[PDB]
Amino acid sequence: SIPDIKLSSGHLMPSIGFGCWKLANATAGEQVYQAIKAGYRLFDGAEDYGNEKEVGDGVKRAIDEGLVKREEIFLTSKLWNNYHDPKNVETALNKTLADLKVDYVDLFLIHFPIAFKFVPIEEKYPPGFYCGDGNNFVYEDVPILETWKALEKLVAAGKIKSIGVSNFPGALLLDLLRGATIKPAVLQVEHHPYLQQPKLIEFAQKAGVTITAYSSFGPQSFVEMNQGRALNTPTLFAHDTIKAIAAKYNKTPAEVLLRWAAQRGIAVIPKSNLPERLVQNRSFNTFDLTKEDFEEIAKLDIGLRFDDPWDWDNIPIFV
Amino acid sequence: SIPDIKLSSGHLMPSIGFGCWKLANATAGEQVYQAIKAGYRLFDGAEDYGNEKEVGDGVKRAIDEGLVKREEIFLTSKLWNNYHDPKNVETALNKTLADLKVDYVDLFLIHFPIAFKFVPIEEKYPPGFYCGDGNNFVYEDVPILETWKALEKLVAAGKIKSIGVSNFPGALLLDLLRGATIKPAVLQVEHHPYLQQPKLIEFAQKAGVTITAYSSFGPQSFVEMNQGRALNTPTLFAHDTIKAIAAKYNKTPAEVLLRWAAQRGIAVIPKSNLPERLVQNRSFNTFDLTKEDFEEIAKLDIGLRFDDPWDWDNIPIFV
Ligand SMILES: NC(=O)c1ccc[n+]([C@@H]2O[C@H](COP(=O)([O-])OP(=O)(O)OC[C@H]3O[C@@H](n4cnc5c(N)ncnc54)[C@H](O)[C@@H]3O)[C@@H](O)[C@H]2O)c1
Ligand SMILES: NC(=O)c1ccc[n+]([C@@H]2O[C@H](COP(=O)([O-])OP(=O)(O)OC[C@H]3O[C@@H](n4cnc5c(N)ncnc54)[C@H](O)[C@@H]3O)[C@@H](O)[C@H]2O)c1
Repeated sequence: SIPDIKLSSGHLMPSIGFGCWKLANATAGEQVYQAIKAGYRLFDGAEDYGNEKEVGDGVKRAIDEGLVKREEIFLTSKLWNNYHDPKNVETALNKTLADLKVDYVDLFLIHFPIAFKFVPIEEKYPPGFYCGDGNNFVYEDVPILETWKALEKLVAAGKIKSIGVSNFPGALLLDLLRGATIKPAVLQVEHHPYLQQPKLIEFAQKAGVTITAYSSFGPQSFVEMNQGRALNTPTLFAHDTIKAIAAKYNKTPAEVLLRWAAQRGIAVIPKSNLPERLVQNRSFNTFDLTKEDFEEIAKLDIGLRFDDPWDWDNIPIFV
Repeated sequence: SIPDIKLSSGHLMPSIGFGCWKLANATAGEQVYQAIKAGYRLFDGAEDYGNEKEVGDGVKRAIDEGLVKREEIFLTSKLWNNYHDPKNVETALNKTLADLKVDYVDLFLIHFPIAFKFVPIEEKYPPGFYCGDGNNFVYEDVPILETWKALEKLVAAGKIKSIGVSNFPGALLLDLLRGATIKPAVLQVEHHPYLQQPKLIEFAQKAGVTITAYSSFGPQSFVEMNQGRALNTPTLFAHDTIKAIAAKYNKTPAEVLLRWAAQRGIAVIPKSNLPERLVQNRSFNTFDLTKEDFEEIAKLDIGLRFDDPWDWDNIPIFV
């Protein structure tokens, strides 16, 4: 039932996944197990999320029960910022493999086009914004391409099946494509009615790069983090344009918001933190939006970005 | 006096210059010669402007009459998109040198973070959007850093005093800073009240990069090219906010638009096509805008971009 998308690398990636950011450590395993029982097969995780050991427990538990085999589960992870230097890339990937308890991850992405100064894993893991000097941010001179080549070597070594990037603007992705032997199979960016970036999406899809949207419900996710910007933003669930389209097809606003992406070939990985949501978030491909619908939603685009490195330390990623 | 800006390369750069774009070949020489007579010292040129040979005639004549010495003239040039591949960098720079009839250029900029397929000089010069296959665009897989390194070597050979980039968004600039040995001394971008990109300016300036603004008069220059977008945009010269501020200080809208940038440490290179504009465009530093003025002008920022590769061939530079 859940459509697969064929990546430029030859492997299939489910179009509907399970988000693991801010997935509580104490219940991470159980939630992953339930998601697997509910039908999810792609798990979008990350070194920075700090819950890979658990995500691993969930997947292993399902595998041990015979519900699924390793090849049926699609595991996505992300290289955190302190590990861009080539000499530390495999190290970080190993930590990820050890925590997830597997021989390979299906998708590994450069989490951010930012290079924090390396912090040994034994000193602090996950490091988050720590750069080895108290609260200060510290960076290291590592061009993306260097990190990317380190990743290509790891694909040949069999530790990764497909590699990609996250939070990359158009210019950066274009340049990376000039030096890449293995083309980034995936581009994972914040995508929702308030931040549509139609041109970025067009370029990437045309280049054969698969788009995975994150924070498909816009401000919601950051509201849960008490972020001021998100709090001051009218929810997409209660937006007049969204409710209308929802009523028209007798669907829920949440279903329209996910369909809006899916129908354009964009993979989604919603955070389903309630049994009911687990079902809701993978059964929305039951209707089609019309051109008129898309034009109406396209109007909501105001370039409102909630996940912005500029907020951390004025990093110019999206300026 | 036109104050100078000490570049990170250590060399001084006139904070006000003479734009050479669209400067006709038949009169380019005379115009530059006159600008020199009127006090201008920086001349922003470009291989793509197709008039470097004439810009040289103007300076040579000024030198021959003893009006100035080579040391006193600041010549800026830009490496066009078909010459990114390293081996073509020195040939292109040389054609610029022979054309300008000088031994070195004070500033050489990567014109665009776009690498067009090389086209021999003798086949067409300047090539513009010509890529060697009729009207089709063809590109080269040459990462920015490859080109950048090619430029650094030329600085060592004493053929360029300072190097920099033009039309580089934030992410891309940050990534070059990681691979650059010689940091980009300059960043030249479209900059006017309709496209302020304040964060880009802030980041660049804090990284020690100098900002050179172009199209300081908004849609004006592109209105003189019959560009749809420019013609359907209220000129900054008539705009209520500028008009009011200009009236307040008994200055023309052009003086207000130029001071808006200069006061913020940004270099300007207006195109003075008339004897009076020539003078005025270099005598506007006679008043300061107030905090309130900046606040009012800041409201004009709608991120309206006139020079966009997206229009050429949907090149994702600014998306
Ligand atoms: N690479 C990155 O930079 C990055 C950044 C953010 C998120 N992600 C990934 O994408 C995932 C999804 O993004 P997100 O975590 O911000 O959350 P989201 O946007 O998917 O959902 C946010 C919130 O809305 C609620 N919600 C979910 N489904 C709902 C439904 N059907 N009805 C009503 N409310 C519902 C939940 O409370 C949830 O916490 C993450 O778990 C993570 O894996 C990646
Ligand atoms: N690197 C790049 O990508 C790039 C792109 C465009 C321009 N540039 C450079 O920067 C310069 C500025 O850009 P531009 O020439 O497009 O536009 P501009 O802002 O210099 O001026 C645009 C037009 O307004 C008029 N104008 C000039 N001074 C005036 C005054 N005092 N009062 C009223 N009208 C006036 C002229 O007719 C002129 O053609 C160029 O000459 C060129 O050297 C660089």
